[PDB]
Amino acid sequence: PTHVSKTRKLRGHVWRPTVNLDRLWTLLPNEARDKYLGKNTEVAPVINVLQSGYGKVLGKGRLPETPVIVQTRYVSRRAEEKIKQAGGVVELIA
Amino acid sequence: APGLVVGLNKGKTLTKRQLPERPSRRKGHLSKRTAFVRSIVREVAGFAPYERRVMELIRNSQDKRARKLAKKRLGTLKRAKGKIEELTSVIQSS
Amino acid sequence: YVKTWFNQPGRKLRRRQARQTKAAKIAPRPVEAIRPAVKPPTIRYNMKVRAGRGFTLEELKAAGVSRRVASTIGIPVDHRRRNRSEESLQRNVERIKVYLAHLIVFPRKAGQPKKGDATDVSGAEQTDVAAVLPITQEAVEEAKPITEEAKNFNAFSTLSNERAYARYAGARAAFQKKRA
RNA sequence: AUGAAAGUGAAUGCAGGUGGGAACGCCCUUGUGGCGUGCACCAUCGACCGACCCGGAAGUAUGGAAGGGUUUGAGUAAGAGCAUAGCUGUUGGGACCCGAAAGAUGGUGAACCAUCUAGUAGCUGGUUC
RNA sequence: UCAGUAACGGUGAAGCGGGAAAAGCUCAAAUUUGAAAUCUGGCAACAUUUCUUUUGUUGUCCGAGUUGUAAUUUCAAGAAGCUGCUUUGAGUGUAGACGAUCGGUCUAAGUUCCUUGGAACAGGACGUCAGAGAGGGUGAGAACCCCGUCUUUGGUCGAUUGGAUAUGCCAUAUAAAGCGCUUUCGAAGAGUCGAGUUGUUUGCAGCUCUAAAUGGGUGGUAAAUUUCAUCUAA
Repeated sequence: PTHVSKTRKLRGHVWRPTVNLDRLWTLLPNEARDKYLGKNTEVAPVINVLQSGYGKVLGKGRLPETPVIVQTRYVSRRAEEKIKQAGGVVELIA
Repeated sequence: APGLVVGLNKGKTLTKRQLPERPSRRKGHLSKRTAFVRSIVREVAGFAPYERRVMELIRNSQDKRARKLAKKRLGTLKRAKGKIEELTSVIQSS
Repeated sequence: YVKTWFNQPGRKLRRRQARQTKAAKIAPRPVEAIRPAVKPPTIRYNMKVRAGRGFTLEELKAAGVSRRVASTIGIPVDHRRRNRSEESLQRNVERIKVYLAHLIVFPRKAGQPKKGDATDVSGAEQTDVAAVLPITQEAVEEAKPITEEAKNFNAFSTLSNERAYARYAGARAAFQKKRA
């Protein structure tokens, strides 16, 4: 818009995306979280970070104590132990 | 393929199926007909002067100079070594 | 110089009329040919599944259709591609199989069934191929138990050292051939 | 996020304390004052990850941990950015307008012509209620 | 989109991914030696036409052509032997439907009264059509005076053509091809590739040399050589 401009007032005056453990439980479908988080079930949920375009699973954050299997290409050196006491397992994608 | 990412076995672990051999790779194979034709043309056409010069170099055991001179003529070591070996077989054949 | 886009609605409408004219020209047969299920070739995309150019000569041989019949009935053939993992054999095979199952070939020369083409012809219908033959993504697994043997499997025991083993394999192999 | 790169890759402590700190509650039932609480924060700090240095629990030559620095990062420490419009400033396009000789290309005639050209403008002049 | 990234030193890509569009192939390199089976042209007939203007066919003659025209084959292969399934026209009238265009034709309702005005297409009163209230003209702002607009992706009437549908008639069809197998054979493009050298924007070009058959090009590796991968130039 020229009418608001200053000229109309001067007239005359001259590859590896990263995911941390505070976010794995957000990658599930919400019904999977509803029916699998916190329930003492024999079978544990499985998370494939690669299906969300994530290469390496870093370990920042706390975890719920529900066991969960995480499938990943690469993993940070603490991210695996935190899921040990979380009761779930980590196994490595080829 | 150890179901993993790294190593001199790496890859996603599957059952590779033995693929067939395609006719494009056939190139370089010797035909008795063309091998006969090359024999005929070699016997009738003769030799260019530079391989002539190097072969009595083989005859008088002047191998190193001939190898260097053959390298100068063609340009690559493999062409040179391929040249001298076939002339030597000609030398013993004669 | 300066490429302007004032024809963008016009060019879109041209393609629509191109498809409608093309489809109406060959109405009996589907507008879009089928394509195989193929995997993008790189570490960033290799997990995904997309549509390739054509089915390799291995697959037509397995599916029981010659490379000539396939071209006539709308199956594109790719000669450059070669499929090595027998799943890629598989996933393309029933893809050809179900396409043939839903395929109806109108008999030539006044509707006398030849070989096994078809008998009915009133079932002429032009359908989207991606409807009857959609391409699916990778089948992911859900709710698998145990694997506490993988628990003791402490990741870097493979990763850190086998990566070092791979890095030093050349030097190691040179060492073994040296003192031998 | 860090590192030159291989590569590794961030709640200490109600995801902290240390003081303070917003309003509120909270009164002693007045309010004030305090009781607090502590937001943004604020400064400090405890630290948490990478680099740097010393050390090598282990675990398959390889290799890494525990631990020690008061060296390092507009680092983590309970994400705040993305898109659109407007204003203003700046950079580049002819670039607020006007104006210098010149140079090139291709032509016409025995110097001229047309294009490149809206040129080099560090200036002169003008620049609208 | 990668990406103003890699790379170069302001210049400035590409692989991958998404989408538009998709369609594949032909020769040379071997023979048919129990048949040059091939082809242009002259001449006589038969036709056909966007078309008396076009396009062919048959017959015959002549020439081209063994320094190579046909058939088969092109690396995805393929040739030659073996097997049982599958198939098949480089045709010709009629009817109907389908669309393309041109050529033409058909399109609803006030010009009824009063005032102003040179003129009513203005104002007021009373109506009408509307799949038509886009627009233009007519003596001033006209849906109803006119051309048009809408119905119209239509009715009609020609003319051809689109190719399918059915039909009729010839065809020749003693046929060839696809795929189970091989008891194997597989020819594969040279002053070209390449190397050095000079110019110019790795590419190309002049210059001298000049290749090879698992060879050659190209890269991940190694190592400076190597494996490995991928492709088959002239």
